[PDB]
Amino acid sequence: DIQMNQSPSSLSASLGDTITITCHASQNINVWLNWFQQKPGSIPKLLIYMASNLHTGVPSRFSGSGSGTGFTLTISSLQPEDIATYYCQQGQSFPLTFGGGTKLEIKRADAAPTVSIFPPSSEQLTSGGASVVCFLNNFYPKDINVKWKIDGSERQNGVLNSWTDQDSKDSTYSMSSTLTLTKDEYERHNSYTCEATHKTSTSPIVKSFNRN
Amino acid sequence: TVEIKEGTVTLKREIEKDGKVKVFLNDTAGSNKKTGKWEDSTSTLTISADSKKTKDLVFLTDGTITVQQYNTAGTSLEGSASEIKNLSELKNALK
Amino acid sequence: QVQLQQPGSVLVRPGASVKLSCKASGFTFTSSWMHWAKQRPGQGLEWIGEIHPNSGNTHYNEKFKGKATLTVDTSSSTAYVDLSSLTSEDSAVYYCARMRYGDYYAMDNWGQGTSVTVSSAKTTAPPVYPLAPVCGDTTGSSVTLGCLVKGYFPESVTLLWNSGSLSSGVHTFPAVLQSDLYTLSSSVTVTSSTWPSQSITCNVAHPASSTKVDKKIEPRG
Repeated sequence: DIQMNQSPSSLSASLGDTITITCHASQNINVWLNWFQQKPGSIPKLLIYMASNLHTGVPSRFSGSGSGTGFTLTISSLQPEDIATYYCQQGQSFPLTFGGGTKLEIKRADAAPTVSIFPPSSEQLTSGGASVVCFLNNFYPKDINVKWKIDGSERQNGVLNSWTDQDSKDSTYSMSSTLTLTKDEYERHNSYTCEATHKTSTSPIVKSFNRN
Repeated sequence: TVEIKEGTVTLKREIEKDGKVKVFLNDTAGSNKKTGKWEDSTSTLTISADSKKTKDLVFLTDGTITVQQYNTAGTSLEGSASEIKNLSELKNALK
Repeated sequence: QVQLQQPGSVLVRPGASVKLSCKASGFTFTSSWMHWAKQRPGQGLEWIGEIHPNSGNTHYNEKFKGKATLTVDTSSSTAYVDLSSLTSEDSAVYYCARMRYGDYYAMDNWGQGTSVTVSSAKTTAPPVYPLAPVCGDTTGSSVTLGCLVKGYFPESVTLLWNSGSLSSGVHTFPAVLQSDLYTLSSSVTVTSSTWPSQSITCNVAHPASSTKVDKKIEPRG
């Protein structure tokens, strides 16, 4: 029962760079190894079979080598469409096993997020509900903390955060933050703030509103 | 030359009388069909079922024949090779 | 060209069982080797097994032996997997693929995958709310609008702006779960000179509840 280990587990590289991804197996498998590519929310795609042969349709900038217990995938002149998770798989003996996968990210310069705050919609209030949402678009790196403040007082519970995968166009990330509370609660205060702390500023980025 | 037939599988073995044996395998079926790759360098005939390796047939000079099966994955040989006795035990290798 | 058709997603209760199909075309089915694999969110790929359609012979991954059973139907060129007494650990995407041997020995063609949910929660339609900016106009070079889709369980929902017309400057966020209910949102950014004179609408479709909605982002003031 062959175990496959990949290294690195994730990596950041610049466009045009040449990266390497290595896979190691528990026991000799001689050349029975494959490489697959999977883009976010898509299906696996065959890249290389029998550790070094290219599969039709695949750019020649991809190549693999090795045998025994070590195999490395080489990707030269990194392109924006290479943003994927890569996996190695041994077909030496059943059951077939895959490595943990290596996630690839394109490295770029820092970029402050463009923030927007939205008051509850007229309709949602007509049902006892009240959600305040804050979008934080096109920023980098991914790491970012969002904080909500009602009348200057922070709020922890009721917060729902979501992130998109890295954009292949500009290499940025976007994030949505939604604060849900009852209509009574909403109409008990008037100031709603959405603060964002990012590497791109010592002082936090702020956006809020009241009722007028 | 000798020609064995089992179902839709035809196995032909012939010596070119100067001391050179060469085995040919043919199957007429369109599904689960057998095919063979002959390696004259070791006088080994590898049988595949629908492109998947299954058994190795070594026709040595000693006159005898051996058969060994691949693992379920169809990549490597298992256990140890055995010697074929009669054509009743040889017709099975072609099923 | 080789094609493998699989249904998009299915909902099933705990303890119950489910039948997954994979219709093949583009090659000789009885002359193939079909495989199944599963992938749970961010966890990776696990191999389930292989079946030789011409006989029904199978090879299983011991950790699935009692859980999954592979079968086929030569007359309709379809492969199946039956999962019994499901649990939460069974929620995942299941893929069918064609393994080609010869000089390859690799699965070179995969199906789209069937997302499977094992929950005892009930199907609920979603309320879509329009997100228009706050009081006033007069602002730069762009303005951002939003659409909030809250309170639905039968998970996949499809969203777009202007029936697909407007597609540049869109950020749709992955839905998160909470109390057996999903919340999803989407933002669109346009020029200050196009809204609100040119109308913008988000269209929301939710297959499981057979819901279809169009919401016009009206200005508040």
